[PDB]
Amino acid sequence: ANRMILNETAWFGRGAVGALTDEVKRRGYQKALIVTDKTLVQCGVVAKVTDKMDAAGLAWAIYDGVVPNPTITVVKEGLGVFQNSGADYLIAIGGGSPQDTCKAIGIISNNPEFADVRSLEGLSPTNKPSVPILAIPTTAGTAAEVTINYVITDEEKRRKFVCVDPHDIPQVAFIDADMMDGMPPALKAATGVDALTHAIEGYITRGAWALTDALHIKAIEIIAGALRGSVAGDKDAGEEMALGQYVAGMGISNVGLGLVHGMAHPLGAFYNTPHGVANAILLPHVMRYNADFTGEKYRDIARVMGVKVEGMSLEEARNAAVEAVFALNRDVGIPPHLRDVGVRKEDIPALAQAALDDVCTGGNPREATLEDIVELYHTAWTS
Amino acid sequence: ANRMILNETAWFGRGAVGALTDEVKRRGYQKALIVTDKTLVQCGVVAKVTDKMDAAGLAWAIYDGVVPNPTITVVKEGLGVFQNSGADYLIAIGGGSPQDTCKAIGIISNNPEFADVRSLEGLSPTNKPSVPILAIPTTAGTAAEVTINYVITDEEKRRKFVCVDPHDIPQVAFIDADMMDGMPPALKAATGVDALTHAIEGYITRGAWALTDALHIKAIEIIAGALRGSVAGDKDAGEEMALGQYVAGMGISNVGLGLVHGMAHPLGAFYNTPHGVANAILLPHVMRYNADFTGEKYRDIARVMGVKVEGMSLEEARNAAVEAVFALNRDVGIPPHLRDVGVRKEDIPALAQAALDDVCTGGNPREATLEDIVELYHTAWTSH
Ligand SMILES: NC(=O)c1ccc[n+]([C@@H]2O[C@H](COP(=O)([O-])OP(=O)(O)OC[C@H]3O[C@@H](n4cnc5c(N)ncnc54)[C@H](O)[C@@H]3O)[C@@H](O)[C@H]2O)c1
Ligand SMILES: NC(=O)c1ccc[n+]([C@@H]2O[C@H](COP(=O)([O-])OP(=O)(O)OC[C@H]3O[C@@H](n4cnc5c(N)ncnc54)[C@H](O)[C@@H]3O)[C@@H](O)[C@H]2O)c1
Ligand SMILES: [Fe+3]
Ligand SMILES: [Fe+3]
Repeated sequence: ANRMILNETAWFGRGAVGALTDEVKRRGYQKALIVTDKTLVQCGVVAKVTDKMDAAGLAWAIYDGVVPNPTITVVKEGLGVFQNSGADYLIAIGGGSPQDTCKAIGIISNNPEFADVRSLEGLSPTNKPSVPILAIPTTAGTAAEVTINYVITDEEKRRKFVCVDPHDIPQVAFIDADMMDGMPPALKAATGVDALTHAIEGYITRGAWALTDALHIKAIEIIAGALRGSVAGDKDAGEEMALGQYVAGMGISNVGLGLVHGMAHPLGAFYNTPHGVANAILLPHVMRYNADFTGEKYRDIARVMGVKVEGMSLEEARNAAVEAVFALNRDVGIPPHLRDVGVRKEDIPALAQAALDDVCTGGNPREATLEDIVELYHTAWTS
Repeated sequence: ANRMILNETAWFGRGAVGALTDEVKRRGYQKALIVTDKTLVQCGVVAKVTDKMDAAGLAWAIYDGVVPNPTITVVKEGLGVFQNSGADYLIAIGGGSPQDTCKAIGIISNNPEFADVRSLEGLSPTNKPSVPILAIPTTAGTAAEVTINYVITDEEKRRKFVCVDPHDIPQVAFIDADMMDGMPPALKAATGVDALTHAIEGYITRGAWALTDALHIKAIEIIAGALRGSVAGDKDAGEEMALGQYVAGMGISNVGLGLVHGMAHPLGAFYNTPHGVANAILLPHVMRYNADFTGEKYRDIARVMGVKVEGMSLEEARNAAVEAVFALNRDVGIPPHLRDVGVRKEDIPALAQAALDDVCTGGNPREATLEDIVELYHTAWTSH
């Protein structure tokens, strides 16, 4: 049988964070720790929430110590701030980095033997649900509000590790494009292609089945339709991206991903490469590698990305799907090669061994060898 | 903004009930009350679950008093059994009637001021979540496992009332076609067109938006593709129907339905008409009534039901969608007329007023008058 974990409650649309104070009052929670980053405080995005909480008389404290590719240090520090705050629930405001940090804090707070953080890697055998989490994404996006995953960086071991735990699922998600509009174009582009990567990898993952296929192909259609418009600053395209990125995530932790995420994680660990940029550069090269192991699915991908697939052979349609992703990457300004973003050619064997051992790689529809992953890094590294 | 309430955890596929014992152990629950009906005991469907619970050493008691179109009396009886069982959680085994009874028991147990049951109608002002519910559907189906609704019959007032409450959402749903295979063909057919009705009414409902449109149009495609095979006893078609009926429910309480459910409820209240059969007979007639107020959506319905809509006018595509539903009803043996299931012509004005006031009717894309609903009942009743 196939398991689906989803948010029991989610609010969608501009103004969705307007539902938060009523959700808190109905659940009887007394005090939030807001888990976020310094940028979202400074840009006034956190105030969009705390102004409503103040008006409603709801107490909060803040941890804004999250940094991109959050580390064991960031988690332990946040846990300390949570313990001292007296908070009884968590509000995650931000992209994947604050949402994942918030998941780690909420899990460890109710499962304190996991305070080393490393021991959470894999299918975390936690006895207790997380401290309740209300999740508010500000990127479009990681879908961290709806997955059972969180990704922590072990700086000492120079690796990203994935923690997979039904106990971390947020109680309520608020998917509000008002919270996302401040993303600079380059961040809309990067997080948008991360969302497309979730949807494409989830569509073709080894565990794919009818329900996740339906969700993923819809998310591909929405994201391919909206991303150029959103990067260009269109408000309605931004709301479409907010939905598309969430739908993309409804499959991620339920069926899995593949070698794009597998190969992106080591770049984040080695260089602190933004997750979305790493995925975007790798995506079309890994799609080419996987093409002949995906049955009819690249014809579907090409079709919903606006390719006229009628009369194409399956091999032509597969090529067309890859070219449609190359074209989207060029149009939204993703750097074309890994060498552009400071990846070192001599690190490729170490990156390739890290990618081969990454949990995401196991979902890849083609069984990757060390040599295959080395060649893929080389293909993505330079013209 | 649009709210979606869904199951936090759901298991899908043949053998999904195999996940139940590990779910109970993980949540630390001590003793189940199983809420079900006598048919499911007799046919050995309940034993498919209790044998697994017995094997895993999990304690259970049973209330098997549920009847179709469950009454206030059935809710109070089941509540008494729950109170005296020492159970700390609920397992709903059955179609909409057991799943709705189970929601009522679970809500009233943690909100004991609603023991009169009538006080739950509408947006139930409950303060506490239901006793935790693990939902196992045996029809395909009402999708009661994933909605926040439950429908109770007030025998004294001869009416069905809808209770709407986020507090009633089951914690886990187990959607297992092994639990559904034993439905008689006529019940597969009726519950299957009820599922199609949820998907079609949900697709065209006034509150429809992008996410529910995507889910509903997929559910229509799955159900239209699978229902003939499932009724005929095809194993894979049965598994497809188990998924399609669930997806068809992901909008029932999230966006709403319309006049098919609005007109079906009074038939249940007046005659004890099976919910599925009532909806199946009404569906194509109400679709015809609604057609010109549904934008492009019947072209989408016609397309996923196998109609070649290329070069069709919008009205040709609408007529083809309606014809495809009439054809499916004939093809799985739904009775053609309300007269065939004992609906009385002289009751139509009373049925029409009840339908006009039904909560479901508010979602209908065409604004229905009493006179419109009287005429629709006549169209669905007549052998002409
Ligand atoms: N299943 C999961 O939980 C999951 C899935 C995908 C990725 N991830 C993880 O998520 C992380 C990446 O998250 P991300 O891509 O959302 O970025 P992020 O959270 O790392 O943020 C990137 C930068 O964008 C800024 N930013 C975010 N929202 C902004 C806004 N609205 N306006 C202005 N600036 C804004 C942040 O302050 C930060 O400087 C990685 O660690 C990745 O591994 C986890
Ligand atoms: N959102 C909701 O909660 C929701 C949605 C739609 C309908 N409903 C309600 O659900 C009820 C109808 O439920 P239903 O259509 O599933 O039917 P049901 O539960 O009323 O059952 C109908 C008959 O089928 C039998 N049966 C069920 N499963 C069987 C199986 N596997 N094998 C053999 N016999 C089986 C039952 O014993 C009964 O005799 C109505 O009261 C309706 O209002 C509620
Ligand atoms: Fe990602
Ligand atoms: Fe129904």
